Formats: sequence, C-alpha cells, structure tokens
Amino acid sequence: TIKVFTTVDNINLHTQVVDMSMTYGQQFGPTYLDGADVTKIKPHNSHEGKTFYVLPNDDTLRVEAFEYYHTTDPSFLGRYMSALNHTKKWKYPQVNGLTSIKWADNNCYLATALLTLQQIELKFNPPALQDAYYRARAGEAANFCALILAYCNKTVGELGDVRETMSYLFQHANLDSCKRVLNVVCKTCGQQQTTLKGVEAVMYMGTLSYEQFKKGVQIPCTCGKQATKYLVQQESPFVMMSAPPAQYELKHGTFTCASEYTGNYQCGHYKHITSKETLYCIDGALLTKSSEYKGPITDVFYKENSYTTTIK
Ligand SMILES: COCn1cc(-c2cc(-c3cnn(C(F)F)c3)cc([C@@H](C)NC(=O)c3cc(OCCN(C)C)ccc3C)c2)cn1
Ligand SMILES: [Cl-]
Ligand SMILES: [Cl-]
Ligand SMILES: [Cl-]
Ligand SMILES: [Cl-]
Ligand SMILES: [Zn+2]
Ligand SMILES: [Zn+2]
Ligand SMILES: [Zn+2]
Ligand SMILES: [Zn+2]
Ligand SMILES: [Zn+2]
Repeated sequence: TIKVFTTVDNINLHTQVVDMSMTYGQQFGPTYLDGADVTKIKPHNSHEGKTFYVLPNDDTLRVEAFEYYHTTDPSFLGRYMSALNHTKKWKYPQVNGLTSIKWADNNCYLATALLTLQQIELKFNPPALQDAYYRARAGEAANFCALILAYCNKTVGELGDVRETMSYLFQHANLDSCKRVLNVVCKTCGQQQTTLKGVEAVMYMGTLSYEQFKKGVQIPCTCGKQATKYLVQQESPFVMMSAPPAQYELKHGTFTCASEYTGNYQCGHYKHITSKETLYCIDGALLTKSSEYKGPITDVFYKENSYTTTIK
C-alpha cells in the first residue's frame, strides 16, 4: 500500500491509498502521469507521492473539473493528455522576445496563434487557460498548446486554421465589454444600424484593412443590390481583420501582427509577421528582418481602445 495524490486540476489535491496488485484503472479509472496513461499500469515504488490526473468519478472531482476547465465533456481530459504527450516534446525557442514553437506535427498554425496571443490583450475565462497562458508567456508553453488543441477539438498533426483557432479561443475569453456598431446604407432600403458584442465585435471576414472597414465595404443587401457597410463605433482592445489569402503589403507601424499563409487550401504553411522597430518574420524557430513586406496575408491584427467615426 502506497500513498499517492489524485487530482483534476493540480490545485485541489486528494490523498488516496493504492494497492500494487491492482492497476490504476481498477482503483481510480483512467489515470495519467505527465501525459502517460497508467490505466493499464500497476503501481510501482517510483509511483509514490506523485500527483496523478484522473477522470472525474465523484461529484467533488466533477465540480473541480468544471471550475478549472469550464467544461463537463468527459473526453476533454483524455484529448488533453493525448496532446500534452506531444507538446511536451516540442521546442519553444525565444524569438525576438516572443515564445515560438520549433516546427513539428504541422504546428505552424499553433505557433502563429501563440505568437499573436502574446501581442494582444486577452483574459481567458477558464482558470486552466489563463494559468497556462501566463506560463506560456514565461516560456513554458507546452500545457497551453495542449489546452488549445483540446478546446478546439483538434488533434496533434491535424491541419489547423489560425482564424478558426483564434475564434475558438475568443469564445473562452472575456470579451463582453467589446462592442462594434455598424451601419449599412442601401439606396432603396435606406440605412440600418446593427450592434455586435463579444467575439463578433473583434473579428471580421472579408477585408484585411482596418482602414477600409472604416471607409466602408460593399456588402449585398436584402433587396439584392450592393450596399455599403462601414464601422461606426468600436470599443475593444484589438480587432482581427481576416480575408482569404491574397497578396498584401505590410507597412511598419500600421499594424500589430499578421498571419501569412502559403500553399494549397488546408495543406500549406503559416508564418508570423510582427511590427517591431522593423518588420520581423517568425517561421517557427527562424527569424528574418526586413523593412517592407509583401506576401499572402490572411489575418491582420490591429490595436484599438475606443473609436467613433466622423461620417454622418
Ligand atoms: C491553391 O489553393 C490556394 N488557396 C488557399 C485558400 C484559402 C482560403 C481560405 C478561406 C477562408 N475562408 N474563406 C472564405 F471562402 F470563406 C476562404 C483560408 C485559407 C487558409 C487561411 N486556411 C486553410 O487553408 C485551412 C482551413 C482549415 O479548415 C477549414 C475548414 N473549417 C473547419 C470550416 C484547416 C486548416 C487550414 C490550413 C486558404 C484559397 N485558395
Ligand atoms: Cl463556461
Ligand atoms: Cl469559457
Ligand atoms: Cl496597430
Ligand atoms: Cl474555399
Ligand atoms: Zn467559461
Ligand atoms: Zn509526439
Ligand atoms: Zn508529435
Ligand atoms: Zn436594399
Ligand atoms: Zn506547417
């Protein structure tokens, strides 16, 4: 008989006694240790006082699991530990003061998302996400990347889209204060004003230029004719302008960071462009400096606080 620790959040810990003759699965159910599944493994002398992750089997563990991860999905813990076993072996080099990822298992889109998150203001609602967010900013980004995969229902090696990944993450962050007021003007129907909140207030698909969104874009109307949609007010710490990959010029100082995508749809590669004192390009562990940039951009991130249009 050996005393061990079981947990669902590595915060609230529970002291259980274990027996050598029975595997961990017979006594606790699905059980993990640093990514390894010890469900089929019998306890060893080394497995003493160590902390084990277990699937929630009682109400205390079920409540603690939601308090930390904000999900009751029974597959979350398994999909999380399955990704963690990969992300712990990845390399996270410091590139231009930012934490990146050495390329492995098509993680280009994860590295681009991780680099973007270090440059925009965001507060995650699940304590698991926020804690790993902080640890990732310090350099230990293995747990954070595994959580991103779990929350996005993506597996290691699967090909991912940065805009879709950011969208999933935004829905797990506090964006209630974020407001976007738009106005569409039709020559026949008239003018109509709509107010967006939360994730819809920080993302737009159609154009890469925040300026063009302020000038107005052509959107078809209910009557069938092309109308003009322009930004009236914007109260958010940032905005994300997305468009299908097209050739675009990035000017130093006019944007925070951007996503470059080359290759065929769903099978291609992602690079990260950020606007420090000069334009930097981060391709995983690689770094190149240039004063100008023209290439296939699909996401552009801009800083914002409060904006009210001057058009009437
Ligand atoms: C030779 O071809 C070149 N080509 C490339 C493109 C192109 C067009 C768009 C786009 C998005 N929106 N639009 C719009 F039409 F709406 C279009 C987006 C991309 C890039 C960013 N993302 C992916 O390619 C991608 C998508 C993924 O999942 C999508 C499925 N979702 C679960 C729904 C998963 C992984 C990756 C890498 C590329 C078009 N032509
Ligand atoms: Cl929730
Ligand atoms: Cl949430
Ligand atoms: Cl900006
Ligand atoms: Cl398409
Ligand atoms: Zn939540
Ligand atoms: Zn691996
Ligand atoms: Zn791997
Ligand atoms: Zn109309
Ligand atoms: Zn790649």
